[PDB]
Amino acid sequence: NDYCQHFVDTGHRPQNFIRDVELIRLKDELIAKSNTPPMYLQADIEAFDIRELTPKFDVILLEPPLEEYYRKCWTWDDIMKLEIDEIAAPRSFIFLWCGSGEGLDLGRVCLRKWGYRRCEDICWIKTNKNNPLDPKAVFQRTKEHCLMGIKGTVDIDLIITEEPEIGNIEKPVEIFHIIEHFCLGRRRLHLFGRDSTIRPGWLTVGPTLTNSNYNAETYASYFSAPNSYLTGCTEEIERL
Amino acid sequence: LFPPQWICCDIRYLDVSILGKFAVVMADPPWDIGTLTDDEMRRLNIPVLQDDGFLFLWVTGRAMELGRECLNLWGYERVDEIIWVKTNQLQRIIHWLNHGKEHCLVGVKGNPQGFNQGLDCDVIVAEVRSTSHKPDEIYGMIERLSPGTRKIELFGRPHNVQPNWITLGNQLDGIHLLDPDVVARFKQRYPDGIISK
Ligand SMILES: NC(=O)[C@H]1O[C@@H](n2cnc3c(N)ncnc32)[C@H](O)[C@@H]1O
Repeated sequence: NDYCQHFVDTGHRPQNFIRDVELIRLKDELIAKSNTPPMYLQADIEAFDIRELTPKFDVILLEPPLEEYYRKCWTWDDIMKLEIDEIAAPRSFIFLWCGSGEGLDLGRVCLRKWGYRRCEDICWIKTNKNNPLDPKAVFQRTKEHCLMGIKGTVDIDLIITEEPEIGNIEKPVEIFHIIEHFCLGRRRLHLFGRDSTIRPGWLTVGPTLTNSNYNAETYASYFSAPNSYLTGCTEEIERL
Repeated sequence: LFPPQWICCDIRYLDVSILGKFAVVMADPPWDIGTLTDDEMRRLNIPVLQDDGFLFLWVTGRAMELGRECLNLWGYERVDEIIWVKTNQLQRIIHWLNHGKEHCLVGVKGNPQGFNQGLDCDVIVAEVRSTSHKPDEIYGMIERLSPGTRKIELFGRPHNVQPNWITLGNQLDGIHLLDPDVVARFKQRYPDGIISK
């Protein structure tokens, strides 16, 4: 009945007991067909003029390495000074991983600073089925937030997975499925991605990448006419 | 004085100074997303209700941002955020995305001492009942956090009244007060038993 009391008694988080955590295959397949080749660039983002990332992006996924993930780190001071508005398309979206502490407030300041308004709060809820603490915390923190913002004019706002091993900072790959299922456009940027997050249909930029293949001219050539306004969910436009 | 107490009122106009100080405030306001305007929410006399303690503030939609504003304007710092995952009786979850959850901001004011922080986690999993009816689990979380203390709920309905809580709301049935200090201040302020203006 009362999973809160049960957690106090046994250490099993209430989310451990959520159960069950059609033609979507075709959609997934069309997304795969219109995906650009993976592109990636090693860049030390604090020292790197982000304006050289072109063209302007339809989707930005921002995953700064917060100090709270470890228990080089980026403070919200650092993050807030990123020039995200300079590379976002006039109509575009952002997904910003905010953690579970002050980022929930400071990430909203960022979004507004960069011209976005929040349209969704996506919660990554962490179960502890296999293994049943900020001074300001009132409660044990068992989830993280990814804020979705929009500028200009099937899935649920919950991701439930088991808490990863200590020292593992990866976010659930399910966030990419949610993003790509929105069909927001094909210019997709993942800032602070890693070798392990490189993915078709995305440009990944981060300090720990071991290799790069990014070329602005080659990258822009994927979105030249007739393919400038595709959503990433439609059939490709035929040639010769 | 320990058993449930409540006051049917318009929370905009009640002189909440007569109620004293509380270790915990909880509110489920009718955000303008019968509503209260943003300015009416901002003007609510929350600051007089506590010196040191915690505020629990349910939010949704643009109130996720407006509620942070009110919280800060009222003198709180947001230190936590509870997520209620909504399920049917079989523990299955019920614009761009379909919503499986509701949010409750946790603000702190002053320096609360002797609370049992960290006993519960920040996720609630509980069955949906009537509309806008929040889960009863929150009362047990709040009781474990701050046992035996005075607590006050704003915009509560009859099913919200609980021991150690005073409930305010315009769909409650009359006035039911037992704490003699509160009874005395209420009679002093409202001798004829009416709360207008
Ligand atoms: N969840 C809700 O909206 C609850 O708050 C009540 N309410 C709406 N405006 C007010 C008000 N100015 N003063 C006191 N209570 C109110 C609603 O009648 C409902 O009981």
